[PDB]
Amino acid sequence: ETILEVNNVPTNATSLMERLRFPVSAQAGKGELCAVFRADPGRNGPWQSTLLGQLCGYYTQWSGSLEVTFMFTGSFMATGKMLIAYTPPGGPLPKDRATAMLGTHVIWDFGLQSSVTLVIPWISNTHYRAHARDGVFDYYTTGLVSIWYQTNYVVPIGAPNTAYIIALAAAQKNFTMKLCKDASDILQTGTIQ
Amino acid sequence: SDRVAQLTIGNSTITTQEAANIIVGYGEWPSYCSDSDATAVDKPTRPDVSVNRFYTLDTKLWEKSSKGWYWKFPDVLTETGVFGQNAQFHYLYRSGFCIHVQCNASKFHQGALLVAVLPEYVIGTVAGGTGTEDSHPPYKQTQPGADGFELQHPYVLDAGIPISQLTVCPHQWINLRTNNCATIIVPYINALPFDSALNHCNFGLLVVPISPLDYDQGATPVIPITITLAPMCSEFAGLRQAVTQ
Amino acid sequence: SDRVAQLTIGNSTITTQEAANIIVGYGEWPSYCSDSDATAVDKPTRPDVSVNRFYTLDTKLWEKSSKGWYWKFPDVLTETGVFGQNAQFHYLYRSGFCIHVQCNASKFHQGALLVAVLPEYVIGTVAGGTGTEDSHPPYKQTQPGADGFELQHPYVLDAGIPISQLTVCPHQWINLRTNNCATIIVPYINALPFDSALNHCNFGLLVVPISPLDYDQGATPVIPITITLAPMCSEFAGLRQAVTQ
Amino acid sequence: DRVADVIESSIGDSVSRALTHALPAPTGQDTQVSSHRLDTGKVPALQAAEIGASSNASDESMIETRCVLNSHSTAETTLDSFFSRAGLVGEIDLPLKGTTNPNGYANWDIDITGYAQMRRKVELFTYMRFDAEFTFVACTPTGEVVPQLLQYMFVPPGAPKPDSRESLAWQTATNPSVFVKLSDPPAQVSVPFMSPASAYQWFYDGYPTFGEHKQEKDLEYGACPNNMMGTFSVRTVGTSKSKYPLVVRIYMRMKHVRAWIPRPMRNQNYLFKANPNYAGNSIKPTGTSRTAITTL
Amino acid sequence: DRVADVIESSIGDSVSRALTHALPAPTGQDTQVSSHRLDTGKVPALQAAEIGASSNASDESMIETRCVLNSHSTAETTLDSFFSRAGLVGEIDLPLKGTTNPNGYANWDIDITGYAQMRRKVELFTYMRFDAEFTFVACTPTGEVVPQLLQYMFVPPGAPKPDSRESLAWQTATNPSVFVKLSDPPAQVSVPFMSPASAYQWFYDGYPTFGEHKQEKDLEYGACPNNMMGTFSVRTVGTSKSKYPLVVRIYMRMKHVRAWIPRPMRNQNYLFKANPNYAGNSIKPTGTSRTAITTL
Amino acid sequence: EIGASSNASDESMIETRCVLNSHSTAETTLDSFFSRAGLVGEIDLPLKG
Ligand SMILES: CCCCCCCCCCCCC/C=C\[C@H](O)[C@H](N)CO
Ligand SMILES: CCCCCCCCCCCCC/C=C\[C@H](O)[C@H](N)CO
Repeated sequence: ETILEVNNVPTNATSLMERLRFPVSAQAGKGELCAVFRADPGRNGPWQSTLLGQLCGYYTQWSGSLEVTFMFTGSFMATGKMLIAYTPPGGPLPKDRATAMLGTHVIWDFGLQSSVTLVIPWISNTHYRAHARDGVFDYYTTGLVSIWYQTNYVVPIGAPNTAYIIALAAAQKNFTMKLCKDASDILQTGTIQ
Repeated sequence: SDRVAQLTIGNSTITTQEAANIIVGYGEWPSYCSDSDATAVDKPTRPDVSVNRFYTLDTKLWEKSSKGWYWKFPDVLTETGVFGQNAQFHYLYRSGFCIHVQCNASKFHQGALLVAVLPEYVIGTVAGGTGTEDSHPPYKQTQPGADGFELQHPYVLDAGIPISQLTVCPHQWINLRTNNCATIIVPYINALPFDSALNHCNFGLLVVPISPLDYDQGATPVIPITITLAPMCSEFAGLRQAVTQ
Repeated sequence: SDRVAQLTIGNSTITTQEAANIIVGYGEWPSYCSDSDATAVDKPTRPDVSVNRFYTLDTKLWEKSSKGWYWKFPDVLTETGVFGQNAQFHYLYRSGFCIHVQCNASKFHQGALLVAVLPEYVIGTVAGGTGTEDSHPPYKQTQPGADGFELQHPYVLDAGIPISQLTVCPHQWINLRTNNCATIIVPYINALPFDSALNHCNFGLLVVPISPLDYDQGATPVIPITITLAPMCSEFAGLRQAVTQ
Repeated sequence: DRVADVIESSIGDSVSRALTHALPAPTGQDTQVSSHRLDTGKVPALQAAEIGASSNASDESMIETRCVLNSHSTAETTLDSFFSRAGLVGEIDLPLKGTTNPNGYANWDIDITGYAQMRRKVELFTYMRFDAEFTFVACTPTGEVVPQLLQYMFVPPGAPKPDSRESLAWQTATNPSVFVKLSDPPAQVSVPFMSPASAYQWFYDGYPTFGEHKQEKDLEYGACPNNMMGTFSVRTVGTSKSKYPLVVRIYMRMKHVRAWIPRPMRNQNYLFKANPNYAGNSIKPTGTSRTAITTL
Repeated sequence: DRVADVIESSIGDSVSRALTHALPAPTGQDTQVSSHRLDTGKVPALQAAEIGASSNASDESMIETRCVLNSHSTAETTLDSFFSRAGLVGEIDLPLKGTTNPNGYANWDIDITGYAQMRRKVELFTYMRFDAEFTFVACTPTGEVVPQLLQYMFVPPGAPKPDSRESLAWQTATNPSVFVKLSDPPAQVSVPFMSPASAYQWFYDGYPTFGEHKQEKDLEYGACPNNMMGTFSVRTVGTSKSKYPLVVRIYMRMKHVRAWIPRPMRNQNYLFKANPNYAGNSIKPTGTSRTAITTL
Repeated sequence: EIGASSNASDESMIETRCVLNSHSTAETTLDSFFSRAGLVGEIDLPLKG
């Protein structure tokens, strides 16, 4: 497992360390949305910060199940529940929680165990997937992952109103790759003297 | 051991770390209809994983002055997904259910809820206030849909029966001091092997705050309540056109 | 014995008294996917009797100057009943088919039809008439729906290939002198174990009058053609929201 | 069946798994000798009512007890011992001059919800299955017995109901009928279980007809056709009008009783038959009241 | 499984029932001795083509024949005997002054549909699975051989394509590459089956992307991503521009060939790659014509 | 917080089917990853320079 940069919004040098976690706080109770990201390890985005993405960058095709783990780093007095849903390919970005509940999902309750795991099972028509990108090659999308509020973020008097979540990603035991190639990015701008 | 639990059915999962065991209603598990009980001749359909999975309906806010709410089954799920499509395409219906109610707070909040299941929960009216007018409740009150309905006279359960005897029905409590969830499993309850899902409601779910919510100013004032349910051992028969009404 | 036949699947039945045997395409029957072939991990759903039954699409009139028609599968059934709902609720699809074409006349009428099944029937354009413009057919021509589409150049099958070699595909004839129906059974044909029912069409059905219709004035001038089909061994997997486009 | 999802499948299991079972219990349970306990880790007194089950603490766990042999019988609390007692379920009046039944015949729809004493007993359960026994007591408004011939006809649903004292339907070629005098002891007969279902139900949460349920069709809510068993008809056998006014009272006693799914007993006053309606303005508590909780 | 609908069910049978089977046949079938026949009820000549099957009449049924032993071999009509012959599939031009590739490098997308002779052969079937063998013949526009160093790089999809003669992508640390002279015999290598599917398909009836399919997205119809195997890149190894113009020709030969589902062969002229488009105004018959049907 | 990876599997979280996996892992070895030639140096020998 390695840290997954779901919150890849900031780009300043001082704010580069803020990409490693995303916040959670008290809401109005409507079942609001927290974050969304794609499930393609080889595509550009959050998965480029993991070791799995870097290693899969050298291979054209892959096959297998993935695993994502979220750890809650709030105070001991905070409670809450969340819904994390995975939408198989072909479905648009869910508009609300009612549509997001129709895919594979898990409900996470904060407590003594601070982490939960979401498994992204292998659902595809072909045995292998090639690397997907905008255009014709979006034939190989894996789907989307969304995080919704289940009930609320409840906290007593005297504890901070905002907490943070760390996401860790890895692969399962059926993961394989083939057809070795070269990495898309070369880290050299001229002559290395 | 009895505090932590996991429920897996279909492609959905629920994890909890504060529980008070699972109630199996009337000491019986859901099952399919036998040949001796069955009456229709056509073979039923059993879509399995596409209909037996957890559904979440809506979120309701708990206030210091709340009365209570109630839902009707299977009226909530007649418009949701493959279960709704199957229910409105066929004539006959049968299934069990699994009900999970969630409500969490802090260690400085207090309160209590009663979650009960009452078969054939018929709703009465106030008869104009004097007992002279023979009125009947509108369709909105009898089958409120997936949004539920709020009780007006929780003491008489809006039907003329005391609430203090509701514990005779399969029930649990949600004490904010002890737990934050309640799980009940209900078999198929009816005097017939099959029935219509658009004309008959098997039972109802009641959530009534017996002990009022309290907290000191400065804590979180929003305490939501969420309902999650999943059909078990669903069967359909009598295929025809699709009717919604 | 070979003239009379009955086809029973699900809750539908077809009876005919003028037939020319049943063609089983490529000498293979529809079946389910094995564990060695399968790639996805989630278990599929098999609704059985609710989706494997006969459907009738529409009626088309045979004139003395007709060219021909074609339909796309399973694009015809993506909006009809439980099969359509399942196909637009899930991501992956697989099934076989059974096709029955009906057309009847009197003993004084004459004509002949060719009914063939062509996998991966890609449609081309006339390239502006001079071969200079690189155009592509609109979505209406590629997937016409359940109403079908009429051929413009039946000699080249609207794709640049001769019609005189279409007999290499599973086919039958409807000779008004001999029979009045044609039955073909098709297994699942693809290079993948599962595929999407909204982006891919497995094959197409062609009905082309090789010998023109004729009759004397005074006889019935309306000679309809009706198409009836039924999925066989249907499987779905990858449950999500319902998408129509 | 080849794929290893169908072989391992649990679909089609029609047997009911029961967590509990019934045991013989003709008398109350005994009490055994217990002594003092001073230990850590065993707490019979501390319970958790949030589970939804009743307390399992006993006499021996909490106090020191003696050996008592209990021979008290539990045979008076069975369903047949509770329900096999006749009670008034209907009443028919046949006056000389009046507006209700002045022509010498009457029709009564079979129902139990007309009187509160038996209605409250029967509405403790949701489903009930039993045989019946109807007894008809006939007399004048003052109680005097007079010489007169009466006829009772049982009309199953769908049969043509009589419309006069001289109707052609009184030939009773198929429907059972009874001819009895007012000087005879009251007539009584036996009735089977006739419901198309497997049990009568006193509460039906739904509508009997398909289509839109509007506000002018609201009198159909809660009506179960499986409980409508027919009509009871009565007339004075003759062509001219009778000489005396008459009153008929019906009593019914259950036997061979089964019941399911208990529910809370009624709390408020009854207003209408086959209707859980109650008076909104005057809601009264279940019991009495006192001035203070710290006193008696 | 208890109900007797699940026990008797045929759901889950994954075995394919085959009506036919393959038999050894190294040579053509023999012909046996036949004599005259005069009988009623046996009509080998009369057939019924409406069934959809071919005629089953033989030589012996129709005429009187002699015994002939046939030893002609059928080994030249197999798929490996039909397809294992190299043919031109691509051509790359590297001129000194021009507009196409004046900078000394070129990129070629791997495809077979560029030339008609091999395209018509491969498009007889729908699915095909094979290994490959590519041979590169290099020379000048006039055919003269000159001393020069060339580099060929195979770029799998997703890898960064070179953009100049001195690009950093020419370090070929991962992608396979070949360095060859123009004085050497032509270079040739072996290629495996790389499709994510189980077979290449030349016809794909559908769209590769989800969503609405409008008229400005019509160039995506029929495009199968499983056939896009990458890019072939070529350059002259140096820093300054070369002294001679060059032309490169690619020939590919299949081996270990399998095929499925035959279809009618192409009839009209080809217009575009990966497009069944044809000229609408000039549709020509399959063959020649004559003046009258009653003459030759 | 222990420092180990998650041990949850496919079968624990969702209902699955029996799948026989025959995909090979022979292309991710070290010899399969490193035995490919690449440019490591360059030497220039000019006439005037
Ligand atoms: C001379 C014979 C007269 C017969 C008198 C009437 C007998 C018919 C009795 C039918 C069965 C009685 C029980 C009826 C059903 C339910 O109890 C009620 N519908 C409840 O409202
Ligand atoms: C120095 C090595 C140069 C390698 C030259 C190219 C090799 C790559 C060949 C890929 C496989 C060839 C077959 C390609 C797929 C289909 O044939 C075509 N897409 C059909 O359009």
